[PDB]
Amino acid sequence: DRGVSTFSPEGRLFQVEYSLEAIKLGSTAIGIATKEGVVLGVEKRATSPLLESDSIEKIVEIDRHIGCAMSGLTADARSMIEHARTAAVTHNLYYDEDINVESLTQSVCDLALRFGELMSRPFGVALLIAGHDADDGYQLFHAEPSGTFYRYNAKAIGSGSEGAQAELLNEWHSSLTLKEAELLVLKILKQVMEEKLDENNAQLSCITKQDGFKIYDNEKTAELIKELKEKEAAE
Amino acid sequence: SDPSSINGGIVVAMTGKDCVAIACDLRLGSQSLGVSNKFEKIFHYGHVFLGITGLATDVTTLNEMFRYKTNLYKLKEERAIEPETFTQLVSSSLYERRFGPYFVGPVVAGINSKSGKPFIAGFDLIGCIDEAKDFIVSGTASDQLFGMCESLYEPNLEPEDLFETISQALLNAADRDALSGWGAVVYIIKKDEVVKRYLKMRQD
Amino acid sequence: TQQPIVTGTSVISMKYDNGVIIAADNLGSYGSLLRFNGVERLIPVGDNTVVGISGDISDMQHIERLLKDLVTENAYDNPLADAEEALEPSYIFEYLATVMYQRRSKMNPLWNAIIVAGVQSNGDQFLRYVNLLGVTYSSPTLATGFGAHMANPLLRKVVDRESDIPKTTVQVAEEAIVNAMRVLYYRDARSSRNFSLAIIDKNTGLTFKKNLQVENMKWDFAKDIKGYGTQKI
Amino acid sequence: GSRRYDSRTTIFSPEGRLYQVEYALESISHAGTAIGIMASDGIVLAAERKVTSTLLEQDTSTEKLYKLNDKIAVAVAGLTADAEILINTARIHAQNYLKTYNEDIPVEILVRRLSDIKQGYTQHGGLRPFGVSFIYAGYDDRYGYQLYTSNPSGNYTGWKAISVGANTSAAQTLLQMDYKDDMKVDDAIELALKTLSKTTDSSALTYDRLEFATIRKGANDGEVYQKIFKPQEIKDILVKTGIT
Amino acid sequence: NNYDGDTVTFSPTGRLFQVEYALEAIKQGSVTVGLRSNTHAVLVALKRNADELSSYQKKIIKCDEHMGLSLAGLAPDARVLSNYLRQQCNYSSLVFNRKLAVERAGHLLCDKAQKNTQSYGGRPYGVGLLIIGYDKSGAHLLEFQPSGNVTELYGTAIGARSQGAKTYLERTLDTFIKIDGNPDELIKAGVEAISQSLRDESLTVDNLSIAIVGKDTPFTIYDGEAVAKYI
Amino acid sequence: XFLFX
Amino acid sequence: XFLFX
Amino acid sequence: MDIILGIRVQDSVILASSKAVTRGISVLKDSDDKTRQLSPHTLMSFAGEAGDTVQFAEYIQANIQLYSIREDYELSPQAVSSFVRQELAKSIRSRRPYQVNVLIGGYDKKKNKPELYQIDYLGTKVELPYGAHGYSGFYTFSLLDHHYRPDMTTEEGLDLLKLCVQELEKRMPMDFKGVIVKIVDKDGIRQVDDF
Amino acid sequence: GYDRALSIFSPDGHIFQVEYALEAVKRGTCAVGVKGKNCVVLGCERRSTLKLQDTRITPSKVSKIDSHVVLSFSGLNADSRILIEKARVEAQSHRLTLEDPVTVEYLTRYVAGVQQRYTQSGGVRPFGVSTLIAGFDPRDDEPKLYQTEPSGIYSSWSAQTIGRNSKTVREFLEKNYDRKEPPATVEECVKLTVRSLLEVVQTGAKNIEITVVKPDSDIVALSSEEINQYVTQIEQEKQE
Amino acid sequence: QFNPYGDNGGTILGIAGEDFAVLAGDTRNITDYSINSRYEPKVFDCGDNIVMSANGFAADGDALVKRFKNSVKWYHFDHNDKKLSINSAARNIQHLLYGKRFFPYYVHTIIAGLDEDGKGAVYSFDPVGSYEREQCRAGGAAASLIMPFLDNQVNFKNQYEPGTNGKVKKPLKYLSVEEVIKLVRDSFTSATERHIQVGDGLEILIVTKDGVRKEFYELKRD
Amino acid sequence: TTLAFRFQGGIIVAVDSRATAGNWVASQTVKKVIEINPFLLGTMAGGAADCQFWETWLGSQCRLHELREKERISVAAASKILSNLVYQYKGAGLSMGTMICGYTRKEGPTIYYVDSDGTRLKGDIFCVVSGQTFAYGVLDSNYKWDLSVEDALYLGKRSILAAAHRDAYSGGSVNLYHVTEDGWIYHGNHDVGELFWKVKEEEGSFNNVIG
Repeated sequence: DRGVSTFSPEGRLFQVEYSLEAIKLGSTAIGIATKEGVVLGVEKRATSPLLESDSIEKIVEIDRHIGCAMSGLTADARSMIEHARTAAVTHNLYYDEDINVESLTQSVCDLALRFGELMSRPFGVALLIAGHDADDGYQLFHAEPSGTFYRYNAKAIGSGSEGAQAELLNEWHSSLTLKEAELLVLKILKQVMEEKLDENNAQLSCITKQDGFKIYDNEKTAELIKELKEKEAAE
Repeated sequence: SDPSSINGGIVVAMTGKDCVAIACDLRLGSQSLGVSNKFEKIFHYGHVFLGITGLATDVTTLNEMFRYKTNLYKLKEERAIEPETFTQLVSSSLYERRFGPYFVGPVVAGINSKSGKPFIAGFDLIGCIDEAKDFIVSGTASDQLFGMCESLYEPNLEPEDLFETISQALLNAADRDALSGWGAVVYIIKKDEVVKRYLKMRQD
Repeated sequence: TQQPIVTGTSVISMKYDNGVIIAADNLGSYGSLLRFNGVERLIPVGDNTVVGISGDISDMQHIERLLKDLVTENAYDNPLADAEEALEPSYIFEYLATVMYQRRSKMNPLWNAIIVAGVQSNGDQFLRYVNLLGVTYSSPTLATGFGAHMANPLLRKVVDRESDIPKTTVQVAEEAIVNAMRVLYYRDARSSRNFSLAIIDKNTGLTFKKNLQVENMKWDFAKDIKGYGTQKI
Repeated sequence: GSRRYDSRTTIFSPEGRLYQVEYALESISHAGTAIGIMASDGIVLAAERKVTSTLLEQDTSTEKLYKLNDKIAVAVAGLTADAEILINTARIHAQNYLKTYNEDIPVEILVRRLSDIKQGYTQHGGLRPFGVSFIYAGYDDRYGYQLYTSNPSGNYTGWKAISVGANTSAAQTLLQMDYKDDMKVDDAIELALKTLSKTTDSSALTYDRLEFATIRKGANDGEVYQKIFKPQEIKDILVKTGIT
Repeated sequence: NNYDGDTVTFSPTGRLFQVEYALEAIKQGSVTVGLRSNTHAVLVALKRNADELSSYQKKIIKCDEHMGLSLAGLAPDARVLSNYLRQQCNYSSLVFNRKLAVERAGHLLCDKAQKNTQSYGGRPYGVGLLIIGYDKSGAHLLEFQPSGNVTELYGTAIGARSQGAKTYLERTLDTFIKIDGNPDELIKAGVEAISQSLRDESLTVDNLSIAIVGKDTPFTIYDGEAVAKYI
Repeated sequence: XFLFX
Repeated sequence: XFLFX
Repeated sequence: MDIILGIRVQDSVILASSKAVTRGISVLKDSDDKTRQLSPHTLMSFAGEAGDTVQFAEYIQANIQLYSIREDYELSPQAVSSFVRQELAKSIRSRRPYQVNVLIGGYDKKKNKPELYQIDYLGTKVELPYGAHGYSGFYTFSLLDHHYRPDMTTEEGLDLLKLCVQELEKRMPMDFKGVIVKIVDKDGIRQVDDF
Repeated sequence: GYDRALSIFSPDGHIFQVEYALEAVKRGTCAVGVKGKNCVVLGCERRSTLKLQDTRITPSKVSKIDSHVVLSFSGLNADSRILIEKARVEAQSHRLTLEDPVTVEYLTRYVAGVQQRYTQSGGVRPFGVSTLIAGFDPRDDEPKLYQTEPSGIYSSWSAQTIGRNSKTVREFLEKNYDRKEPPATVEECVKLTVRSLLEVVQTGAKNIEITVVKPDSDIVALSSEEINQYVTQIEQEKQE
Repeated sequence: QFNPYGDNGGTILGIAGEDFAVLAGDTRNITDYSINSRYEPKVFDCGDNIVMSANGFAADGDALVKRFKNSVKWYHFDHNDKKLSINSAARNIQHLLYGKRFFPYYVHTIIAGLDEDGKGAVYSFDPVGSYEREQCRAGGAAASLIMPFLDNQVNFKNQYEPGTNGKVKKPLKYLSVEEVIKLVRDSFTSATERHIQVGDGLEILIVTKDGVRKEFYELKRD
Repeated sequence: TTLAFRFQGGIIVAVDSRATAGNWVASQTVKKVIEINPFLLGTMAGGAADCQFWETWLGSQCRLHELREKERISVAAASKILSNLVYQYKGAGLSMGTMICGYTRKEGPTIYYVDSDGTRLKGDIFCVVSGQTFAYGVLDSNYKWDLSVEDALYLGKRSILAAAHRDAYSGGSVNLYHVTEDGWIYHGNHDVGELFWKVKEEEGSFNNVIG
């Protein structure tokens, strides 16, 4: 056939570029960073109404100060999350402190290109890693299967990404409140989602210095959806 | 401390006219304490009889091991293993544990099914073969058994005579050993019949 | 873990104003037997370093080969091998110190005490000690075995502190070393009269002296000593 | 490098089939027919040797029926050499179980292990599967008399009567017609031979072209006997049932 | 064509296409400049953002107090090779109490890259590196290609539109080599060099990345308002 | 054990 | 060494 | 030292095990249960070196429970005892042998017979009407040799065991803080509270 | 060792070996899972192409992992045994270290983890198996039903079906299963499961297997006659 | 047989002030009754305002200090040049020491610096990595001579307010750097008199927000 | 001296603070209680390093359990992680005598004694005095189930004082903890020097002294 670690004539790794296509088919995930915290939102996208949606876990805790949202082949993410949690705890054991969000992201991205003929193929999933540390405050990172990561003020991944990113381009400013950011994630999710957005097919989460990483209750998210509908009807 | 005298026990084998006899005591102990009087030390794989003295865990382990090996032999060869061949298998098996040996004193007895020739053999724990014409002894009262056998034994004894000789050899040797006795079994082996007798003996 | 078989005794050394001196006798002992009388225990590395070795001679010959191999390896793809990227005394020492501590930590030591004497690029005097345990230390005067007990006291009367090094000439320093070697010949039952001495000067470079002998010895007073107390004849 | 020459023996087709397993089954369909019939009082194993010669020593020959222990036998359909590799593995597992638990291995446990080995060759290692289908005839004191089959996929199933190898479609139809639950060994012997006699690609069914075996409680009292029929004994049962 | 499937295959004209494809990844990478005098050695790197919400990908990595590089191509490959240099610099310090020579650092990178071009299953490195350092023979600048070829230069540039900066340095050679004991003026010459590789975009405060090492100057990276002085 | 000329 | 209630 | 006794009566097996865990001159507990349920009709009592005892018993328990789930069948006490013996017989020639002595009491549903097995840390196995491990074994053997009968009822078995414990308390120098008694019959495994 | 990458990405971002593994599941006999208020029922299809079968000894389609958790599957039978063995070992391993039996979610997460590992490990093909894992958590009365597939994704289902003609029986369950009021009793839950299979099976004879799991390790497999009574009652109500 | 351990003697002393910390050690290196060096530094600047000393077997002490110095370097590389806090350093050193649990480093480790609140900190380790934060700690041969003095003179132990007759303890107070240096000098002067392995010289490293500075005082050479 | 006992109000945990190297008093200020998590405490006796290192490591393993299972780890599970770890090192010379004390909804108030020998025991009361471990208090007379929390704190405090006085290798200060539903609470450090004289005067005990 051909090598798994082969370069294309354009100087790109075939298998990495192909995995990026798998991520485009994934359900939407959005992150927005503010001075009051970082918000993480996902489309659950249940395949059938008999599927108990609350069992769909696409937002995941890594440590008290680091959350994570995923998009693509979500099964591939389990070992990446496992490694991230081990890295976060192991660093706390060795240094009696919280691990920097950038260091944790860098650790996850070191797995990415460990494939050849190590694992048989790249990961088919992208991660939004949100957290806080004392040095660089509130941070949002995009971890790809290429092993590259970018820091973002705001970022969307999955099927509705390029539509969502164009919306985040206009809406984001440096003075955004946490409440404003929550509504903004819900607004853009509702725009790119196939089915109508409710508290059962979408999930919110945030990371604040005080309370750490929290996945929002369906009752809490429902109230923010109702608050959104009213403020859009207000003009 | 000495593995070969923790549990105690004895085996003796003898040849006669167109027959062999193998006999053992029934004691198993933790040194001074007697635990069981049903611990038979003679096993048979087809028409080949194996007696084992020494550490009881190894007696049981080797019985299970030789049953395993003789079963596979029979399936592949499509015939029962003979005494001469089994003797070589015991020796092979013991010497492969040369630097971590089974603490046992094995004794093989049986009649070659084709030639009809009576056969006995003894081994040390690392699998050296003693192939005597007359008799083989093993266990904590080996000195006593050597004494009894060397005086009592004469060649070409009839099956029913050989029985009395081997029985008196075991019984009187066991009564001069603290770690032997608590009953005894005697196998009289002819070409195509085998009689097994339990002996009355003092239980102290 | 082993025992030393063929062994070398004291290596002694000190700093002076412009460089360092090091010395060692030419004996390889086999217990109480003075077996080898032609053994060189000062091994020069380039023109700026001398390594003095006491203890097991088989282990010394191994270390000799490591240093020979170190010079070869340094030259590989190195246009400045005989200039700015030449082996420094400090580089040679740290390598040996690394090996000595690694070997002790595998419970298979190189059964030696080593003194690296030399002058650095900037003209600074280098003198540091390492032994089979990987223990290291520097001092204006250094000595192994019996040297530590008998040589150091004599050398420390010349250079007691750092401030005494500029005030110490090469003539005074060599005189002290040569006297110390005589004292060791008087009093060490594993020493020989024949020794080698090496001077590493920042101006005049490396001077290596072979087939030196202990001379100007005092024995005449022996004739006047009779018995162990009461004997008069 | 070496990737160029790799057949990739352990991949799915677009239809979700294992190429090598399917092709191995095609191989087995050309092998001599083997039949197992389970009765109330025993089991029959009948099997057809493939186009023999007059100069083949039959009395010392074995290609179809093999002994695994005193309680379990197998009929082979496929590569004889591949079968013997698996048979020796099964014989060892049986003795391992006996050594560990001091009890004869239950039939299913032995069957499952051999089937699990075959499965492995389809999921990892990049080696070709074993081109072998087994009929297991066995007795234990849990389920009594048992018939199983395993194929190169590593799938195994239990049977009252089954065929493997050539003309199984035809053989299975004839067995499904004449088999009843209250059937006895003597009747099952007659059914097995009558089935082979009709499905055979040969002109006539003779003693020199058959291997035959029974597992009977027809052993003096409460025990089980394996009988691998001799050439003269196969000739006698062919006259008795009235095929020659 | 038929001979680009893997790195173990020569073409009929004796070319290694997988290595040439790896070399292509560098040309796609953002521009970085390297230049030195006798006293100091400077790296200047144009950092590339994904979009306006995104950060500007870091280009310069510190390897020791006296050595570091700038990258163009696969960043993860630069991380693997820079980690290897950090270890080799570190081994030299611990074992020999010796700062690793820049020339020997080049030789080690070359030999590590080579092994990935002659063995089946592996792939070439997809990144080019500009290594600067100050050692016992003064200031040094190296250019690394993942073919294994390492070259010592007065100045150079790698990445997209690098030819513009490389031509400027080739003219300025006689001027910038003489900039001794003046770090600011050497950086100015580096910023003026990378400027010849810009189109549409210009040097902003979060766009520009500068690093310097010299006689009495440890390897330090300047980002943010620390480079506003040079815009 | 052992047998031992 | 070491410390040891 | 630890008391573990076993008596096989007509229709059941009774296991008495000391409740004291002592290390040197310290009493660590007075309510310890030195037993594991291997299967619904098989019980194992264990005495020996600290840690090894529980670790071995729980390891055996897990393996027998795995066999039960996989085959939807209960291994016979003879089969369980053979498995346990073989695990101990492996361990003696291992780097660090398990120093555990066990009694296996089981009811074989196929044969409708109770079975008692005594296995020492070497893998020495015997089937006995009555068994014991340690210092207690010698006194209890002599007493049980006199009194024991094969056709004894469960109640008769408990009275003889009660006599053994009483006499052991008087005669033994160490305080084993009483015993826990468990009965294994066709109905399963139950603990006798009154003792 | 054989290292070849069999599961790789294609230009359209698909892993064909994982997708072809799903095709193996599609071929497999139908399996259905329905959870009531205080029970879960696992229904399974037995293709009647195989008669002269010995139903005593033939491997059953529903496997106990522990005393409180069961696993049914659609796809390659041989592949299913390897997942069942690993799950049974992990169940005893959890009891040994945590001193507590596995939750249904934990056992599912483990099996799903194994399936995923076989999609990015060298020299191995994915499992041609989808599983329905059902049971009750220790000291819990809330019913649990999970599904896994070759990719390694898992999720919780009010009711679900897998295997051949699963599209049809899922259609049935989607209109016939009310979330606000699930099957209150065992009878109601078994009936709805048998009904769902009768959409696909053919004959209601020896072609339907039913296993009822209740809280506190209460698992029983219904017999031919017991199921035949459900089949009789369903069609007599249908004649109207 | 070959003994992999030795004793190089010497004594180290760590005192923590309110906004400063000191780590002091004698400069004498000995083997048996022989003096190896009169000036071999035992207290080191490790970067990030951390001073470290591993006292006991010199070879193990040198190796541990190297590994920690290396550990600080890789902290900067892997964590975007983050300053290593004294608590983080202390935890890292525990893992270094416990690594060789079954072939211990025969050293007494003390580290000094400022905590994250800018207050003076001293950490003390045993050979196998048991560590604890303290106001005062003396390590090495003369630890038994110095520690009781420090208990009395730094923590004001067994000292009561005159006229109370033991009813009210002397009030605890933060000592100035000038007062702390006097106690360090007096401790080492006293230890030198009565311990054969202590003398030659005293090197003190003082840690403040401004950085690490070094003071040296001569001790008796007998 | 470490003491952990169970009562109606929850678990009382009392330890001393002295570390010794032979007859040398190394420290009087040692934290012999480790706060694994807000609901889990670990006492420490034996090798200081062995206890500190492995009980800190236990806190990491307990944290990973919560992240993976999204539930608080049970005391039984946490105790067995430590007991299974030390058993791997058995015979290597680890010296460890610890009590893992916590409350969970599943189990209620639970104390598990974990030994370097691989012994793991569940009990209502555990005591480590000198080198001996007991399933009884140092006094044990005062121990009644229905006991006031502030009364129970005193018994624990008093029990450490009793041992601290008689035992040469026990002393420094008493550290007190109260474990309940919704976490443990620190009840301060009490210097034995000041405590002894106060307790003597108030209780009228230690008459054999004089002061």
